[PDB]
Parts: sequence; C-alpha cells; structure tokens
Amino acid sequence: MVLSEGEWQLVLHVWAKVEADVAGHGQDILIRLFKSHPETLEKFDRFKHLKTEAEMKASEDLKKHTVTVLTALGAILKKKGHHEAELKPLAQSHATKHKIPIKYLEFISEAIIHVLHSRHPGDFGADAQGAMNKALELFRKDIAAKYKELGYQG
Ligand code: HEM
Repeated sequence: MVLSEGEWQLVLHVWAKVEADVAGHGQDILIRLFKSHPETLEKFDRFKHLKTEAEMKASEDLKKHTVTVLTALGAILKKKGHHEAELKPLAQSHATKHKIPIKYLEFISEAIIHVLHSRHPGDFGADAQGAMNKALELFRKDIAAKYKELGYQG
C-alpha cells in the first residue's frame, strides 16, 4: 500500500502537536498500552515491576524510554514511507532481542490512536485518524516483511 501526500500531511500535522511535548505523549501512550494489554508490559524486563499507573507516571526511566520510542517513530513517519534504513535496526532488535509479535505492534498502534484522539481532536478527526491508521498499518506491514527476512515469525 502507499499513502497519498495528503494523507502524509494529516499524519505530520498531528505529529507536530505531539512534538510540543513528546515526553507527556509518550507516557500516555505506553501507559495506555500497558493498561489495555497488560501482557505487553512483561516484555519489558526494565519496567515490568511497575504495578500502577501512578508508578508508571512517576518513573523517569520509563519517561525517557517513551521519548526514544516516539522520536524513532516520528523519524519513520517523516520519511513518508521511505523508511528502509530506519526500519532495519528496529526490526532486528524487536525480532531477535525483544521478541515483539506483530499483534503487540497492533496493540501499540491502538494506544497511539487512542491518545491522539483524546488529546488532539483539532487535528485528529476521522480523515486524520484514517491517515494515521494507514501509516501505522504500512509500518507494521513493512516490519512484518522484515521479520520474515530475519527469521522471526512475529
Ligand atoms: C511504535 C512502535 C515501536 C517503536 C518505534 C519502538 C522503538 C524502540 C526503540 C527506538 C528502542 C531502543 C533501541 C532498540 O532496542 O531497538 C526500543 C526498545 C525496546 N522496545 Fe520498542 N518500539 C516499539 C514498540 C514496542 C512494543 C510494542 C514493545 C513491547 C510490547 C517493545 C519492546 C521493547 C523493548 C523490551 C525494548 C528494550 C527496552 C529496554 O530494556 O531498554 N517495543 N523500542
């Protein structure tokens, strides 16, 4: 699949709002993932001791990680599909070291969409959500293809 330029601009216009405060958005997205799909937290040896939303919010180390995650995703989105170089290292680490199935990437995609819907109704109406869904679906399809090349079922 391929996004239109208009669809990319809807993606990038909401991401511009995320970048007012990437850390706060990152906290909201990973906490939403862990609340909605608690099995995902067990993949993080670094964070799986955290018991409550309040502990997650208070963790400076989690905050920092969420900034790393969202900045990596933002750099991918800014490539508008031309993200082969960015996807290589991430697909390798997530396949071989972290062992993150495609289903869990669906779950984090849901969390991203939820938080952007909540925080950004001015830039995340139906067309904008559809564009972000397409971008995240493209990202997941390309990761799944790389996982297969790397030997991971996903
Ligand atoms: C939008 C999707 C995601 C992006 C962009 C992303 C990005 C990153 C980045 C940049 C790192 C650090 C470098 C590396 O190890 O490759 C990382 C680490 C990690 N990711 Fe992801 N990630 C995503 C989704 C997930 C999901 C859904 C899980 C778990 C369910 C996961 C689990 C991990 C783990 C366990 C680490 C190592 C954390 C640590 O101990 O330092 N990732 N991720």
